[PDB]
Amino acid sequence: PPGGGEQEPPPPPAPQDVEMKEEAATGGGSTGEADGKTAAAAAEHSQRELDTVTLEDIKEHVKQLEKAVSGKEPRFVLRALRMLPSTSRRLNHYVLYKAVQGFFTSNNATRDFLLPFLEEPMDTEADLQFRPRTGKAASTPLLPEVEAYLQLLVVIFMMNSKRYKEAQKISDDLMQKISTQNRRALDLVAAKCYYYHARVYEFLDKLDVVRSFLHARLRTATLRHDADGQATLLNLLLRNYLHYSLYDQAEKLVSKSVFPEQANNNEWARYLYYTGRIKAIQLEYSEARRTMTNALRKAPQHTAVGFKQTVHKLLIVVELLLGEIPDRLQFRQPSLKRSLMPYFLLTQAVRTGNLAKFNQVLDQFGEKFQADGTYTLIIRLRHNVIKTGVRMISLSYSRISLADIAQKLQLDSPEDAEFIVAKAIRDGVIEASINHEKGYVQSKEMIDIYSTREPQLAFHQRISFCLDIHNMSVKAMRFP
Amino acid sequence: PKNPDLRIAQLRFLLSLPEHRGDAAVRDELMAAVRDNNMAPYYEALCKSLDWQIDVDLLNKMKKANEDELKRLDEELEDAEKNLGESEIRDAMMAKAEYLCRIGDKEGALTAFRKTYDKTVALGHRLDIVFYLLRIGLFYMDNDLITRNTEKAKSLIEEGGDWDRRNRLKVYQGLYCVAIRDFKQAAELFLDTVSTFTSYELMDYKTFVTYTVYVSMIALERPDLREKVIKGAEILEVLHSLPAVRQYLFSLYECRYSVFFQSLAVVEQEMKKDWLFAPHYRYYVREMRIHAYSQLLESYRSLTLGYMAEAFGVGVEFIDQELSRFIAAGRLHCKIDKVNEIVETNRPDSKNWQYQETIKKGDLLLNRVQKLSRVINM
Amino acid sequence: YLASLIRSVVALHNLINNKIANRDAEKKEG
Amino acid sequence: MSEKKQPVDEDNWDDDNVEDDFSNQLRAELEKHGYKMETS
Amino acid sequence: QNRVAEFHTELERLPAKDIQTNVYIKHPVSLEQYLMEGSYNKVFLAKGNIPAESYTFFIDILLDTIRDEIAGCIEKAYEKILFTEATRILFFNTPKKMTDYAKKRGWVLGPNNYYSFASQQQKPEDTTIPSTELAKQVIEYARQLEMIV
Amino acid sequence: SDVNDDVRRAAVESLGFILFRTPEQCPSVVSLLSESYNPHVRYGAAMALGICCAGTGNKEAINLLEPMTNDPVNYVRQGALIASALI
Amino acid sequence: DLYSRYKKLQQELEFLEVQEEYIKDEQKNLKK
Repeated sequence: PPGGGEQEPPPPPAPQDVEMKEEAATGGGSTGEADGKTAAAAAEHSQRELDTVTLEDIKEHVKQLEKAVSGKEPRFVLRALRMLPSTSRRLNHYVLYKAVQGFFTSNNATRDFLLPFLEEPMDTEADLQFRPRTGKAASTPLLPEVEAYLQLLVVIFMMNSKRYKEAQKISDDLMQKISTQNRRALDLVAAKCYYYHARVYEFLDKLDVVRSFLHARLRTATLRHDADGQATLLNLLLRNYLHYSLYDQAEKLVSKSVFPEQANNNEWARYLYYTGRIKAIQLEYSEARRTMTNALRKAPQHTAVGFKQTVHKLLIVVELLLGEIPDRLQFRQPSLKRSLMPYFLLTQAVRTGNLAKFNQVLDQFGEKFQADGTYTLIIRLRHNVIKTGVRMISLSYSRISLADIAQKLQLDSPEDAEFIVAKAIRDGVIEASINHEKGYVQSKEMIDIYSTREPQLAFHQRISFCLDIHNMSVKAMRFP
Repeated sequence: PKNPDLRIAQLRFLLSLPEHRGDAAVRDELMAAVRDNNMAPYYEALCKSLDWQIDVDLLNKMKKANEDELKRLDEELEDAEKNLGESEIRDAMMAKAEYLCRIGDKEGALTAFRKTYDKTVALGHRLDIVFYLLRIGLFYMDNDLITRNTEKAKSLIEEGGDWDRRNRLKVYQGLYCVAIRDFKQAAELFLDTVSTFTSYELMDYKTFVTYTVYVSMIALERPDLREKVIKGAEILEVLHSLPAVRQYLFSLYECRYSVFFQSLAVVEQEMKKDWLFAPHYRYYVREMRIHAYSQLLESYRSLTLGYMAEAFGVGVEFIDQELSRFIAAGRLHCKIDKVNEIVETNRPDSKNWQYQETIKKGDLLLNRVQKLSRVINM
Repeated sequence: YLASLIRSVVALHNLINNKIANRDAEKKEG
Repeated sequence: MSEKKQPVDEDNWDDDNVEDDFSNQLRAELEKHGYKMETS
Repeated sequence: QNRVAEFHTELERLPAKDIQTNVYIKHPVSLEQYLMEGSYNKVFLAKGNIPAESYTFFIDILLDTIRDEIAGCIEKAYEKILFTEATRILFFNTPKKMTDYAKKRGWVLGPNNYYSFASQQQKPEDTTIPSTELAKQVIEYARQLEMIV
Repeated sequence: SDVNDDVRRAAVESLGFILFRTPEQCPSVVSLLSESYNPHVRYGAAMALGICCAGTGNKEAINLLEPMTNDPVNYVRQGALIASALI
Repeated sequence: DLYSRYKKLQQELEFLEVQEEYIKDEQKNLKK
């Protein structure tokens, strides 16, 4: 009380007011945009949703006593908002419920009274007119309730708040959907609630009911219109299958599902990581590494997000598999710098033909290699080491004997030296030929590029692609 | 007061980082420790070499009586005599500043520099203050304040001067040779070497000759390199003074690879006795090794290693594994053959190399324009 | 191949200047 | 902006190349020159 | 079945049952490791090593799916080899198996010499097939340097 | 497409004879044709706006014809004054 | 009012598909 009690009056009063005016003016701005000019493509629905991800999760984490988050439910318990005097009667109440809470105390939450703070706010003459207002005011208690992590009759209060909000979501898409279109708001609320519906299960069990409900919501979607609804519901259906053992259900999912080319640079980073993980495991490597690259160079405007740490983590693993030497010292950035020691030590022994060190690196860091999720190297790196040595010789030399390469690769068998290079040419490691007479392994023809149409094939991929950059940039720029 | 200080930091570096080299570095620096009133910057030299020795309290009361005499001198100057700007007050303040550099730590010196820098309205005094930061910034290898005062000199001071700046042309290349920037910028500004008298502003002239000649072979291969290192006059005399360096250039120019093999090893054992050779011991060798191979593999497309057994040096299998490490490095565009003993090169014809230069600079720009194109459009 | 490079930077710059002028007239009209 | 993941957190001029440290075999060039000559 | 894509996508449901124990699963992933390294000899020395049964119908399809690739790898621009090359590339000391390649395919044993048929064609001369399709590629550029009009 | 100015007038003057039943399209198509480069297409757009909307207070046609009477070409001012008199 | 709006959304669609056509056509002849 002498030390921290003086710092108790300054935190409530001004952030209680300035946050409430922002969400009410935007909530009033969402109202006028819902009432007229529903073309809200560049409107404040996005930036307010960009606020609700960032600010409300890093500013407040508890229910904010002296009536800041706990006081919004007795503030919003008495709302009708139907007729123009009835709204102005409620507009009289908006000033009065803030003035009493701003002066004095009104109604306190003691972490148990969530049932009077969720039914009577849904009740007491509420309507269907202000649907994002009812959508946000039901989703705003979802953040501090999970973030408290107290676990004393809290899961069923989460479970009731989900099933209520999911019942409110069905009543919007089916009943009176004329010019409301809250899908830009209701998608991320569906994403954030399922994260909590998974993690709270993941404290205790699995999740199967969350996905059978997710197949139904995707079934009743996908027929109307695809505007980031089908995009975000796809990855939630795909992240769980990648979380468990099965890959076949994800494989048939990624097979036939066309895309709306509209996900606002937030799902494109995520999805191109998942399908790059899928094409890695069914051994389609060249298409995998380029779309693993495409997600990484998409949005580098993140500070230790973990995702940029993870898509970078798999990208150096797969470029070892193609023998395409992922950058031997460029991947120490100030962002990660610590998730490279199990991998800079890995690519060291992969580069040389050493195995006793490579077995030492693998056995020492095997606990790390299982935890992160890339323990699919155990079968795929013994192939890489034995093909790295024959690739280095075929790149350096031009005409080597089979006895000379068999002693160079510490193999001690000049009878399967023909077998290694036969598998090298069959797998496409190097283009060469073996003369089965006395051990002639010759290289290719004299390299001529500029005289056999090869600059045309590279340039034709460039012309048609960069005019497509132009045609996409023309059909985005003009607005009223 | 800051003149015999480039040798001290050599002797501090020579004793500290190698442990085998500890015979003579303790013998003469301990003479420089008891001299010079070196009483703040020696505890890193004292704890890491010897245990302790009692000469400490004697010089501390001498430097305290010297400080308190200089404490009472300039306060009596400012309280009795009234002049501002650049006056008897000013050169007494830099006499305190040159006391804190030679004797004291850097922390008293840096706060006296910033104090007297706003007590200046001329430019030559401000030029000398930035001379003082840049001289102590090289003494204590600070890569932090050199990012400021070099810009503050070139943009706010070095516009009224007239050839009073060649010294910090030599200081910036000294920071460039020690950081990494020893490719083409170091050899460019080391081309003009017209300074013979050595002073506060200049280092040892003999070591400046060795530094300007080790770098003048990496920037330019032979676009008339012989005009600027052989047809010179002031550089030709001082390399005529030294037998090894004059042997080192002639071995590279007349392509005596058997003794250029030896002359590179004599330089490299000499490289350990330096105070800035850290990105040199592992990078200057392999660059000069791959430069000797590259001009040797010119003018020959059917070269044999049976001729390499006597022309370049000796040995057979060492050159084979040496060339194999560099072909697999990505460099030295040539092929090697074992059972025919023909090192057949495949150097491009100034088209296929130029074809690579469009496709490497092209997609590097293309990945830049898409990453630009996705940050925008929400 | 320059026409692929240059003309893509032309219309991209015209996209940036419109998307700056769009959102700034939008954020200051209300 | 979390993406539902986890964070865990010359030599220093932000330099290197592909090898730069791969060779460490005897790496002094006084011996490697000297051993080559005496085997002749 | 020669399903290398399906082989690895099944190996996720076993957490630590591949290395520590469970030789029934360890034996194929040791075998697949042998096919990727390139040691044909290690494949057939372990062919007489099974935990429970003889794996008879599994090794015979494995015997089938290798030799046709070995026959597929030797049917190249090669003209003739002696019996000792089929002693190394192929296997046993004159069984009925070399009759099977002689009755189905060629490889006719004559005067201790096999004869594998081989030829090559020649085509650098056709500028004509990059004449028509290049003319399509140049016009579809100039079609698209305009037409958003 | 055509180059004679008379047929370009009689093309754009024919908008009123075909769209007089719905007055909600004639300001949508004249307003971008009444700012052409030649006076003839600006002329015939002005008469089409008057003969489409006969006697309705539009305030949009009157908005469009307000710069039409402020033009340096004499006869395109004439067609603005008649169309203002018709509306 | 569920059928009278439905034809009006078609006529606003069909006019706008014409109104996007000739302005796109005019831009060719205006370059000439």
